[PDB]
Amino acid sequence: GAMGSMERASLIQKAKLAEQAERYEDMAAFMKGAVEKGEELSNEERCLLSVAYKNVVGGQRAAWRVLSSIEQKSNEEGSEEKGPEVREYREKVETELQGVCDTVLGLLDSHLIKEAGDAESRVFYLKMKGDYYRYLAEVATGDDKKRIIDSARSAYQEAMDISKKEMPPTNPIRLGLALNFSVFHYEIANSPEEAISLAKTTFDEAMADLHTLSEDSYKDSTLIMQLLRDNLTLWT
Amino acid sequence: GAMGSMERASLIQKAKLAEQAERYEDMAAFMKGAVEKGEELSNEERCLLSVAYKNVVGGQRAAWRVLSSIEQKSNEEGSEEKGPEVREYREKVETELQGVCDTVLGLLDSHLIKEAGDAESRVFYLKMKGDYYRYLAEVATGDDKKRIIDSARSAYQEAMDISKKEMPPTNPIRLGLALNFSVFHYEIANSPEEAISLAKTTFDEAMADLHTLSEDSYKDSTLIMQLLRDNLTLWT
Amino acid sequence: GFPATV
Amino acid sequence: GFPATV
Ligand SMILES: *SCCNC(=O)C(C)(C)Oc1ccc(Br)cc1
Ligand SMILES: *SCCNC(=O)C(C)(C)Oc1ccc(Br)cc1
Ligand SMILES: [Mg+2]
Ligand SMILES: [Mg+2]
Ligand SMILES: [Mg+2]
Ligand SMILES: [Mg+2]
Ligand SMILES: [Mg+2]
Ligand SMILES: [Mg+2]
Repeated sequence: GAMGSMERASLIQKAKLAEQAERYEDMAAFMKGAVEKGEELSNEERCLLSVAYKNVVGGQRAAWRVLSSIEQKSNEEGSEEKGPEVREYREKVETELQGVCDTVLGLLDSHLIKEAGDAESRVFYLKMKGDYYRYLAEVATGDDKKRIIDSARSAYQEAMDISKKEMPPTNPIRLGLALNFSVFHYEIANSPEEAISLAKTTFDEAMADLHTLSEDSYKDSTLIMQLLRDNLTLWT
Repeated sequence: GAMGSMERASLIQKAKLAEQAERYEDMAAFMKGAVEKGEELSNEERCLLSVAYKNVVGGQRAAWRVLSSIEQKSNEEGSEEKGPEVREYREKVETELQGVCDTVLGLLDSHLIKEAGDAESRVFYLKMKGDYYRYLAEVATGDDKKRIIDSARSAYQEAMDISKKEMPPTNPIRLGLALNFSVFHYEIANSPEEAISLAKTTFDEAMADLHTLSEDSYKDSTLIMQLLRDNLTLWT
Repeated sequence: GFPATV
Repeated sequence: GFPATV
Protein backbone atom coordinates (compact mmCIF):
# COMPACT_ATOMS: atom_id res chain seq x y z
CA GLY A 1 0.00 0.00 0.00
CA ALA A 2 1.11 3.57 -0.67
CA MET A 3 0.64 4.18 3.08
CA GLY A 4 2.98 1.33 4.08
CA SER A 5 5.88 3.69 4.85
CA MET A 6 3.90 6.08 7.11
CA GLU A 7 3.68 5.67 10.89
CA ARG A 8 0.33 4.46 12.22
CA ALA A 9 0.06 7.52 14.50
CA SER A 10 0.80 9.86 11.59
CA LEU A 11 -1.90 8.16 9.48
CA ILE A 12 -4.41 8.69 12.32
CA GLN A 13 -3.33 12.34 12.75
CA LYS A 14 -3.67 12.95 9.01
CA ALA A 15 -7.11 11.28 8.89
CA LYS A 16 -8.24 13.80 11.50
CA LEU A 17 -6.78 16.67 9.46
CA ALA A 18 -8.44 15.33 6.30
CA GLU A 19 -11.77 15.27 8.14
CA GLN A 20 -11.36 18.94 9.19
CA ALA A 21 -10.55 19.79 5.54
CA GLU A 22 -13.52 17.73 4.27
CA ARG A 23 -11.11 15.62 2.20
CA TYR A 24 -12.87 12.31 2.70
CA GLU A 25 -11.08 10.32 -0.01
CA ASP A 26 -7.78 11.22 1.68
CA MET A 27 -9.29 10.41 5.08
CA ALA A 28 -10.30 6.96 3.83
CA ALA A 29 -6.87 6.28 2.31
CA PHE A 30 -5.17 7.26 5.60
CA MET A 31 -7.51 5.02 7.61
CA LYS A 32 -7.01 2.11 5.19
CA GLY A 33 -3.29 2.52 5.78
CA ALA A 34 -3.84 2.56 9.55
CA VAL A 35 -5.96 -0.63 9.45
CA GLU A 36 -3.29 -2.33 7.33
CA LYS A 37 -0.74 -1.86 10.14
CA GLY A 38 -2.46 -4.93 11.58
CA GLU A 39 -3.24 -3.61 15.07
CA GLU A 40 -6.79 -3.42 16.45
CA LEU A 41 -8.53 -0.03 16.29
CA SER A 42 -9.73 2.00 19.24
CA ASN A 43 -13.30 3.36 19.45
CA GLU A 44 -12.24 6.75 18.05
CA GLU A 45 -10.24 5.07 15.26
CA ARG A 46 -13.26 2.95 14.30
CA CYS A 47 -15.25 6.17 14.03
CA LEU A 48 -12.60 7.73 11.77
CA LEU A 49 -12.66 4.67 9.50
CA SER A 50 -16.47 4.64 9.30
CA VAL A 51 -16.84 8.41 8.77
CA ALA A 52 -14.27 8.44 5.97
CA TYR A 53 -15.81 5.60 3.97
CA LYS A 54 -19.42 6.59 4.70
CA ASN A 55 -18.74 9.99 3.16
CA VAL A 56 -16.90 8.60 0.13
CA VAL A 57 -19.54 5.96 -0.64
CA GLY A 58 -22.34 8.37 0.22
CA GLY A 59 -21.19 10.71 -2.51
CA GLN A 60 -20.89 7.82 -4.95
CA ARG A 61 -24.40 6.64 -4.09
CA ALA A 62 -25.86 10.10 -4.57
CA ALA A 63 -24.14 10.40 -7.98
CA TRP A 64 -25.27 6.89 -8.98
CA ARG A 65 -28.87 7.75 -8.15
CA VAL A 66 -28.76 10.90 -10.29
CA LEU A 67 -27.32 8.96 -13.22
CA SER A 68 -29.70 6.01 -12.79
CA SER A 69 -32.65 8.41 -12.81
CA ILE A 70 -31.42 9.98 -16.05
CA GLU A 71 -30.83 6.54 -17.53
CA GLN A 72 -34.35 5.34 -16.67
CA LYS A 73 -35.91 8.47 -18.16
CA SER A 74 -33.79 7.97 -21.32
CA ASN A 75 -35.23 4.45 -21.64
CA GLU A 76 -38.91 5.42 -21.50
CA GLU A 77 -41.33 5.83 -24.40
CA GLY A 78 -40.90 8.84 -26.67
CA SER A 79 -37.39 9.45 -25.34
CA GLU A 80 -34.81 10.42 -27.94
CA GLU A 81 -32.02 7.85 -28.20
CA LYS A 82 -28.91 9.43 -26.73
CA GLY A 83 -26.46 6.57 -27.31
CA PRO A 84 -24.58 4.46 -24.75
CA GLU A 85 -23.09 7.35 -22.78
CA VAL A 86 -25.55 7.55 -19.88
CA ARG A 87 -25.30 3.82 -19.22
CA GLU A 88 -21.51 3.91 -19.62
CA TYR A 89 -21.09 6.71 -17.13
CA ARG A 90 -23.55 5.20 -14.65
CA GLU A 91 -21.53 1.96 -15.00
CA LYS A 92 -18.30 3.87 -14.36
CA VAL A 93 -19.62 5.38 -11.12
CA GLU A 94 -21.14 2.01 -10.19
CA THR A 95 -17.82 0.18 -10.66
CA GLU A 96 -16.01 2.80 -8.56
CA LEU A 97 -18.62 2.40 -5.80
CA GLN A 98 -18.33 -1.39 -5.94
CA GLY A 99 -14.57 -1.00 -5.62
CA VAL A 100 -14.87 1.10 -2.48
CA CYS A 101 -17.32 -1.37 -0.97
CA ASP A 102 -14.98 -4.28 -1.80
CA THR A 103 -12.11 -2.37 -0.19
CA VAL A 104 -14.04 -1.82 3.06
CA LEU A 105 -15.32 -5.40 3.12
CA GLY A 106 -11.76 -6.53 2.53
CA LEU A 107 -10.50 -4.60 5.55
CA LEU A 108 -13.31 -6.06 7.66
CA ASP A 109 -12.48 -9.60 6.51
CA SER A 110 -8.69 -9.14 6.65
CA HIS A 111 -8.67 -8.95 9.63
CA LEU A 112 -10.77 -6.54 11.64
CA ILE A 113 -13.75 -8.78 12.45
CA LYS A 114 -11.86 -11.89 13.45
CA GLU A 115 -9.81 -9.96 16.05
CA ALA A 116 -12.82 -8.04 17.45
CA GLY A 117 -13.89 -9.68 20.72
CA ASP A 118 -15.62 -6.90 22.65
CA ALA A 119 -19.20 -6.13 21.73
CA GLU A 120 -18.50 -2.46 20.94
CA SER A 121 -15.92 -3.37 18.30
CA ARG A 122 -17.50 -6.56 16.93
CA VAL A 123 -21.02 -5.12 16.59
CA PHE A 124 -19.63 -1.97 14.95
CA TYR A 125 -17.66 -3.97 12.36
CA LEU A 126 -20.48 -6.41 11.63
CA LYS A 127 -22.82 -3.43 11.17
CA MET A 128 -20.31 -1.96 8.69
CA LYS A 129 -20.19 -5.30 6.87
CA GLY A 130 -24.00 -5.24 6.56
CA ASP A 131 -23.86 -1.60 5.41
CA TYR A 132 -21.33 -2.20 2.61
CA TYR A 133 -23.16 -5.31 1.37
CA ARG A 134 -26.30 -3.16 1.43
CA TYR A 135 -24.62 -0.56 -0.83
CA LEU A 136 -23.58 -3.39 -3.17
CA ALA A 137 -27.21 -4.60 -3.12
CA GLU A 138 -28.50 -1.16 -4.09
CA VAL A 139 -26.72 -1.52 -7.47
CA ALA A 140 -26.83 -5.31 -7.92
CA THR A 141 -28.62 -6.93 -10.88
CA GLY A 142 -26.71 -10.17 -11.61
CA ASP A 143 -26.76 -13.86 -10.68
CA ASP A 144 -25.32 -12.97 -7.27
CA LYS A 145 -27.90 -10.33 -6.23
CA LYS A 146 -29.73 -12.58 -3.78
CA ARG A 147 -26.45 -13.71 -2.23
CA ILE A 148 -25.36 -10.06 -1.82
CA ILE A 149 -28.63 -9.28 -0.04
CA ASP A 150 -28.25 -12.33 2.16
CA SER A 151 -24.67 -11.35 3.04
CA ALA A 152 -25.95 -8.01 4.27
CA ARG A 153 -28.76 -9.65 6.24
CA SER A 154 -26.43 -12.23 7.82
CA ALA A 155 -23.91 -9.65 8.99
CA TYR A 156 -26.65 -7.40 10.41
CA GLN A 157 -28.26 -10.41 12.12
CA GLU A 158 -25.03 -11.50 13.81
CA ALA A 159 -24.49 -7.91 14.97
CA MET A 160 -28.07 -7.79 16.29
CA ASP A 161 -27.70 -11.07 18.18
CA ILE A 162 -24.53 -9.85 19.95
CA SER A 163 -25.96 -6.38 20.61
CA LYS A 164 -29.08 -7.75 22.29
CA LYS A 165 -27.02 -10.00 24.56
CA GLU A 166 -24.15 -7.63 25.39
CA MET A 167 -25.31 -3.99 25.13
CA PRO A 168 -28.03 -1.95 26.85
CA PRO A 169 -30.96 -0.91 24.65
CA THR A 170 -29.73 2.71 24.62
CA ASN A 171 -26.17 1.94 23.44
CA PRO A 172 -25.67 4.19 20.38
CA ILE A 173 -24.03 1.37 18.39
CA ARG A 174 -26.96 -0.94 19.12
CA LEU A 175 -29.33 1.86 18.09
CA GLY A 176 -27.42 2.69 14.91
CA LEU A 177 -27.32 -0.96 13.93
CA ALA A 178 -31.08 -1.25 14.39
CA LEU A 179 -31.65 1.95 12.41
CA ASN A 180 -29.62 0.66 9.47
CA PHE A 181 -30.97 -2.93 9.58
CA SER A 182 -34.46 -1.45 9.56
CA VAL A 183 -33.53 0.54 6.43
CA PHE A 184 -32.17 -2.67 4.91
CA HIS A 185 -35.54 -4.36 5.51
CA TYR A 186 -37.47 -1.43 4.01
CA GLU A 187 -35.34 -0.61 0.95
CA ILE A 188 -33.48 -3.83 0.12
CA ALA A 189 -35.47 -6.81 1.39
CA ASN A 190 -38.93 -5.48 0.47
CA SER A 191 -39.98 -6.02 4.10
CA PRO A 192 -41.53 -2.71 5.23
CA GLU A 193 -43.43 -4.35 8.10
CA GLU A 194 -40.18 -5.80 9.52
CA ALA A 195 -38.53 -2.39 9.06
CA ILE A 196 -41.29 -0.62 10.98
CA SER A 197 -41.48 -3.26 13.74
CA LEU A 198 -37.74 -3.15 14.27
CA ALA A 199 -37.59 0.65 14.41
CA LYS A 200 -40.56 0.89 16.80
CA THR A 201 -39.41 -1.86 19.16
CA THR A 202 -35.89 -0.43 19.23
CA PHE A 203 -37.22 3.06 19.98
CA ASP A 204 -39.53 1.86 22.74
CA GLU A 205 -36.93 -0.27 24.48
CA ALA A 206 -34.44 2.57 24.37
CA MET A 207 -36.98 5.02 25.79
CA ALA A 208 -37.50 2.74 28.80
CA ASP A 209 -33.73 2.65 29.51
CA LEU A 210 -32.98 6.41 29.22
CA HIS A 211 -33.53 6.86 32.97
CA THR A 212 -30.23 5.01 33.61
CA LEU A 213 -28.12 7.48 31.63
CA SER A 214 -26.05 10.57 32.35
CA GLU A 215 -26.92 13.77 30.52
CA ASP A 216 -24.19 13.21 27.93
CA SER A 217 -25.21 9.56 27.30
CA TYR A 218 -28.84 10.69 27.08
CA LYS A 219 -27.92 13.18 24.34
CA ASP A 220 -26.11 10.47 22.38
CA SER A 221 -28.93 7.97 22.66
CA THR A 222 -31.77 10.37 21.93
CA LEU A 223 -29.99 11.61 18.81
CA ILE A 224 -30.18 8.14 17.24
CA MET A 225 -33.69 7.58 18.62
CA GLN A 226 -34.82 10.68 16.73
CA LEU A 227 -33.52 9.14 13.49
CA LEU A 228 -35.62 6.04 14.21
CA ARG A 229 -38.66 8.27 14.75
CA ASP A 230 -37.85 10.21 11.54
CA ASN A 231 -37.85 6.98 9.54
CA LEU A 232 -41.07 5.79 11.19
CA THR A 233 -42.65 9.13 10.24
CA LEU A 234 -41.53 8.65 6.62
CA TRP A 235 -42.96 5.12 6.50
CA THR A 236 -46.30 5.40 8.34
CA GLY B 1 -4.67 10.45 -22.35
CA ALA B 2 -7.14 7.95 -20.89
CA MET B 3 -9.85 9.86 -22.79
CA GLY B 4 -8.10 9.47 -26.17
CA SER B 5 -10.41 6.64 -27.29
CA MET B 6 -13.70 8.43 -26.49
CA GLU B 7 -15.61 10.52 -29.04
CA ARG B 8 -15.48 14.29 -28.50
CA ALA B 9 -19.30 14.46 -28.41
CA SER B 10 -19.45 11.66 -25.84
CA LEU B 11 -16.89 13.47 -23.64
CA ILE B 12 -19.05 16.63 -23.78
CA GLN B 13 -22.22 14.65 -23.00
CA LYS B 14 -20.52 12.95 -20.06
CA ALA B 15 -19.16 16.27 -18.72
CA LYS B 16 -22.76 17.49 -18.60
CA LEU B 17 -23.84 14.33 -16.77
CA ALA B 18 -20.93 14.67 -14.35
CA GLU B 19 -22.03 18.24 -13.61
CA GLN B 20 -25.60 17.07 -12.83
CA ALA B 21 -24.12 14.40 -10.51
CA GLU B 22 -21.76 16.96 -8.89
CA ARG B 23 -18.78 14.80 -9.94
CA TYR B 24 -16.44 17.65 -10.77
CA GLU B 25 -13.20 15.66 -10.98
CA ASP B 26 -14.87 13.46 -13.61
CA MET B 27 -16.25 16.56 -15.34
CA ALA B 28 -12.75 18.03 -15.53
CA ALA B 29 -11.24 14.80 -16.88
CA PHE B 30 -13.94 14.62 -19.59
CA MET B 31 -13.36 18.26 -20.57
CA LYS B 32 -9.57 17.77 -20.63
CA GLY B 33 -10.18 14.90 -23.03
CA ALA B 34 -12.45 17.09 -25.17
CA VAL B 35 -9.86 19.91 -25.34
CA GLU B 36 -7.18 17.37 -26.32
CA LYS B 37 -9.17 16.47 -29.45
CA GLY B 38 -7.58 19.63 -30.82
CA GLU B 39 -10.72 21.42 -32.04
CA GLU B 40 -11.75 24.85 -30.77
CA LEU B 41 -14.43 24.96 -28.04
CA SER B 42 -17.84 26.57 -28.33
CA ASN B 43 -19.12 29.06 -25.72
CA GLU B 44 -21.01 26.33 -23.84
CA GLU B 45 -17.98 24.02 -23.97
CA ARG B 46 -15.75 26.77 -22.55
CA CYS B 47 -18.23 27.09 -19.69
CA LEU B 48 -18.10 23.33 -19.04
CA LEU B 49 -14.29 23.43 -18.94
CA SER B 50 -14.23 26.41 -16.57
CA VAL B 51 -16.96 25.11 -14.24
CA ALA B 52 -15.28 21.71 -13.91
CA TYR B 53 -11.84 23.04 -13.01
CA LYS B 54 -13.13 25.94 -10.89
CA ASN B 55 -14.96 23.44 -8.69
CA VAL B 56 -12.02 21.04 -8.43
CA VAL B 57 -9.47 23.77 -7.60
CA GLY B 58 -11.98 25.56 -5.39
CA GLY B 59 -12.24 22.51 -3.18
CA GLN B 60 -8.46 22.17 -3.10
CA ARG B 61 -8.08 25.83 -2.15
CA ALA B 62 -10.61 25.53 0.65
CA ALA B 63 -8.82 22.44 2.02
CA TRP B 64 -5.42 24.15 1.70
CA ARG B 65 -6.66 27.14 3.68
CA VAL B 66 -7.94 24.91 6.49
CA LEU B 67 -4.62 23.08 6.67
CA SER B 68 -2.53 26.26 6.42
CA SER B 69 -4.51 27.77 9.29
CA ILE B 70 -3.85 24.69 11.43
CA GLU B 71 -0.18 24.77 10.44
CA GLN B 72 0.21 28.44 11.40
CA LYS B 73 -1.46 27.88 14.76
CA SER B 74 0.84 24.87 15.36
CA ASN B 75 3.85 27.15 14.77
CA GLU B 76 2.91 29.84 17.31
CA GLU B 77 4.24 30.29 20.83
CA GLY B 78 3.17 27.79 23.48
CA SER B 79 1.95 25.36 20.81
CA GLU B 80 2.75 21.72 21.46
CA GLU B 81 5.04 20.27 18.78
CA LYS B 82 2.95 17.87 16.72
CA GLY B 83 5.65 16.66 14.31
CA PRO B 84 5.88 17.11 10.53
CA GLU B 85 2.40 15.78 9.71
CA VAL B 86 0.49 19.05 9.34
CA ARG B 87 3.11 20.50 7.02
CA GLU B 88 3.35 17.22 5.08
CA TYR B 89 -0.37 17.03 4.51
CA ARG B 90 -0.67 20.73 3.62
CA GLU B 91 2.19 20.10 1.15
CA LYS B 92 0.33 17.10 -0.29
CA VAL B 93 -2.82 19.14 -0.93
CA GLU B 94 -0.68 22.02 -2.22
CA THR B 95 1.13 19.78 -4.73
CA GLU B 96 -2.19 18.36 -5.95
CA LEU B 97 -3.54 21.89 -6.41
CA GLN B 98 -0.39 22.97 -8.27
CA GLY B 99 -0.82 19.94 -10.52
CA VAL B 100 -4.38 20.89 -11.42
CA CYS B 101 -3.32 24.47 -12.12
CA ASP B 102 -0.44 23.24 -14.32
CA THR B 103 -2.88 20.99 -16.18
CA VAL B 104 -5.28 23.87 -16.92
CA LEU B 105 -2.45 26.22 -17.88
CA GLY B 106 -1.12 23.48 -20.12
CA LEU B 107 -4.44 23.18 -21.95
CA LEU B 108 -4.56 26.96 -22.37
CA ASP B 109 -1.01 27.03 -23.75
CA SER B 110 -1.39 23.87 -25.87
CA HIS B 111 -3.31 25.18 -27.75
CA LEU B 112 -6.48 26.94 -26.70
CA ILE B 113 -5.21 30.54 -26.52
CA LYS B 114 -3.25 30.60 -29.75
CA GLU B 115 -6.30 29.46 -31.77
CA ALA B 116 -8.73 31.85 -30.02
CA GLY B 117 -9.36 34.84 -32.31
CA ASP B 118 -12.78 36.13 -31.25
CA ALA B 119 -12.93 38.32 -28.17
CA GLU B 120 -15.40 36.06 -26.36
CA SER B 121 -13.06 33.06 -26.56
CA ARG B 122 -9.71 34.85 -26.22
CA VAL B 123 -10.73 37.02 -23.24
CA PHE B 124 -12.28 33.99 -21.51
CA TYR B 125 -9.10 31.92 -21.91
CA LEU B 126 -6.76 34.73 -20.90
CA LYS B 127 -8.94 35.32 -17.83
CA MET B 128 -8.61 31.61 -16.99
CA LYS B 129 -4.84 31.87 -17.42
CA GLY B 130 -4.78 34.77 -14.94
CA ASP B 131 -7.03 32.80 -12.57
CA TYR B 132 -4.84 29.68 -12.50
CA TYR B 133 -1.64 31.69 -12.06
CA ARG B 134 -3.47 33.48 -9.24
CA TYR B 135 -4.20 30.13 -7.53
CA LEU B 136 -0.51 29.22 -7.92
CA ALA B 137 0.36 32.61 -6.38
CA GLU B 138 -1.86 31.95 -3.37
CA VAL B 139 0.46 29.07 -2.37
CA ALA B 140 3.77 30.31 -3.78
CA THR B 141 6.80 30.96 -1.53
CA GLY B 142 9.88 30.24 -3.70
CA ASP B 143 12.31 32.06 -6.00
CA ASP B 144 9.60 32.17 -8.68
CA LYS B 145 6.81 33.78 -6.60
CA LYS B 146 7.14 37.21 -8.19
CA ARG B 147 7.20 35.69 -11.67
CA ILE B 148 4.04 33.70 -10.88
CA ILE B 149 2.29 36.89 -9.75
CA ASP B 150 3.47 38.70 -12.86
CA SER B 151 2.23 35.87 -15.09
CA ALA B 152 -1.23 36.28 -13.58
CA ARG B 153 -1.12 40.06 -13.98
CA SER B 154 0.07 39.85 -17.60
CA ALA B 155 -2.66 37.43 -18.66
CA TYR B 156 -5.35 39.50 -16.92
CA GLN B 157 -3.96 42.68 -18.50
CA GLU B 158 -4.03 41.26 -22.03
CA ALA B 159 -7.60 40.07 -21.44
CA MET B 160 -8.54 43.53 -20.14
CA ASP B 161 -7.01 45.29 -23.13
CA ILE B 162 -8.97 43.13 -25.60
CA SER B 163 -12.19 43.34 -23.56
CA LYS B 164 -12.13 47.13 -23.46
CA LYS B 165 -11.62 47.34 -27.23
CA GLU B 166 -13.97 44.56 -28.36
CA MET B 167 -16.78 44.06 -25.81
CA PRO B 168 -19.49 46.33 -24.37
CA PRO B 169 -19.08 47.28 -20.71
CA THR B 170 -21.96 44.97 -19.73
CA ASN B 171 -20.57 41.83 -21.42
CA PRO B 172 -20.58 39.18 -18.64
CA ILE B 173 -17.09 37.94 -19.62
CA ARG B 174 -15.72 41.49 -19.45
CA LEU B 175 -17.41 41.90 -16.06
CA GLY B 176 -16.17 38.57 -14.71
CA LEU B 177 -12.64 39.35 -15.83
CA ALA B 178 -12.75 42.71 -14.05
CA LEU B 179 -14.18 41.09 -10.91
CA ASN B 180 -11.36 38.54 -10.78
CA PHE B 181 -8.55 40.97 -11.73
CA SER B 182 -9.80 43.25 -8.97
CA VAL B 183 -9.54 40.32 -6.52
CA PHE B 184 -6.02 39.67 -7.83
CA HIS B 185 -5.09 43.27 -7.03
CA TYR B 186 -6.60 43.08 -3.53
CA GLU B 187 -5.42 39.63 -2.39
CA ILE B 188 -2.29 38.90 -4.45
CA ALA B 189 -0.67 42.18 -5.50
CA ASN B 190 -1.27 44.06 -2.23
CA SER B 191 -3.00 46.80 -4.26
CA PRO B 192 -6.36 47.39 -2.53
CA GLU B 193 -6.77 50.85 -4.07
CA GLU B 194 -6.38 49.41 -7.60
CA ALA B 195 -8.82 46.64 -6.68
CA ILE B 196 -11.44 49.12 -5.48
CA SER B 197 -10.94 51.52 -8.42
CA LEU B 198 -11.28 48.71 -10.93
CA ALA B 199 -14.42 47.28 -9.33
CA LYS B 200 -16.08 50.71 -9.04
CA THR B 201 -15.23 51.88 -12.56
CA THR B 202 -16.36 48.55 -14.01
CA PHE B 203 -19.64 48.72 -12.09
CA ASP B 204 -20.36 52.31 -13.10
CA GLU B 205 -19.61 51.80 -16.78
CA ALA B 206 -21.79 48.70 -16.85
CA MET B 207 -24.66 50.54 -15.13
CA ALA B 208 -24.60 53.18 -17.88
CA ASP B 209 -24.87 50.51 -20.61
CA LEU B 210 -27.72 48.41 -19.11
CA HIS B 211 -30.31 50.45 -21.04
CA THR B 212 -29.14 48.75 -24.27
CA LEU B 213 -29.92 45.22 -23.06
CA SER B 214 -32.80 42.78 -23.31
CA GLU B 215 -34.32 41.46 -20.10
CA ASP B 216 -32.28 38.26 -20.27
CA SER B 217 -28.98 40.10 -20.95
CA TYR B 218 -29.83 42.52 -18.14
CA LYS B 219 -30.21 39.60 -15.72
CA ASP B 220 -26.83 38.20 -16.76
CA SER B 221 -25.03 41.51 -16.45
CA THR B 222 -26.59 42.60 -13.17
CA LEU B 223 -25.71 39.25 -11.59
CA ILE B 224 -22.00 39.92 -12.06
CA MET B 225 -22.43 43.60 -11.16
CA GLN B 226 -23.83 42.51 -7.80
CA LEU B 227 -20.65 40.50 -7.16
CA LEU B 228 -18.61 43.65 -7.84
CA ARG B 229 -20.79 45.55 -5.36
CA ASP B 230 -20.45 42.70 -2.82
CA ASN B 231 -16.66 42.93 -3.01
CA LEU B 232 -16.73 46.73 -2.76
CA THR B 233 -18.89 46.36 0.36
CA LEU B 234 -16.35 43.93 1.86
CA TRP B 235 -13.46 46.30 1.13
CA THR B 236 -14.83 49.75 2.03
CA GLY C 1 -34.23 9.98 -1.24
CA PHE C 2 -32.39 8.58 1.79
CA PRO C 3 -34.07 7.45 5.04
CA ALA C 4 -31.64 8.06 7.90
CA THR C 5 -28.67 5.71 8.42
CA VAL C 6 -25.52 6.17 10.51
CA GLY D 1 -12.65 33.88 3.35
CA PHE D 2 -13.27 34.33 -0.39
CA PRO D 3 -14.30 37.61 -2.06
CA ALA D 4 -16.44 36.77 -5.09
CA THR D 5 -14.80 35.46 -8.29
CA VAL D 6 -16.35 33.73 -11.31
S1 LIG E 1 -18.57 6.79 14.60
C1 LIG E 1 -18.77 8.54 14.15
C2 LIG E 1 -19.24 9.36 15.34
N1 LIG E 1 -20.66 9.18 15.60
C3 LIG E 1 -21.58 9.83 14.89
O1 LIG E 1 -21.33 10.57 13.96
C4 LIG E 1 -23.01 9.64 15.32
C5 LIG E 1 -24.02 9.56 14.17
C6 LIG E 1 -23.30 10.88 16.15
O2 LIG E 1 -23.12 8.52 16.19
C7 LIG E 1 -23.10 7.21 15.80
C8 LIG E 1 -22.40 6.77 14.66
C9 LIG E 1 -22.39 5.42 14.36
C10 LIG E 1 -23.09 4.54 15.19
BR1 LIG E 1 -23.08 2.70 14.79
C11 LIG E 1 -23.77 4.98 16.30
C12 LIG E 1 -23.76 6.32 16.62
S1 LIG F 1 -19.12 29.81 -17.81
C1 LIG F 1 -20.27 29.13 -16.59
C2 LIG F 1 -21.65 29.77 -16.70
N1 LIG F 1 -21.69 31.10 -16.12
C3 LIG F 1 -21.81 31.28 -14.80
O1 LIG F 1 -21.85 30.37 -14.00
C4 LIG F 1 -21.93 32.69 -14.33
C5 LIG F 1 -21.21 33.00 -13.02
C6 LIG F 1 -23.43 32.87 -14.13
O2 LIG F 1 -21.55 33.60 -15.37
C7 LIG F 1 -20.26 33.87 -15.73
C8 LIG F 1 -19.22 32.94 -15.60
C9 LIG F 1 -17.95 33.27 -16.04
C10 LIG F 1 -17.75 34.54 -16.59
BR1 LIG F 1 -16.02 35.01 -17.19
C11 LIG F 1 -18.77 35.45 -16.71
C12 LIG F 1 -20.04 35.11 -16.30
MG1 LIG G 1 5.79 2.36 13.77
MG1 LIG H 1 -22.26 -2.99 -13.39
MG1 LIG I 1 -37.94 -9.27 16.57
MG1 LIG J 1 -14.60 11.37 -33.73
MG1 LIG K 1 5.22 23.23 -1.79
MG1 LIG L 1 -7.70 52.16 -15.18
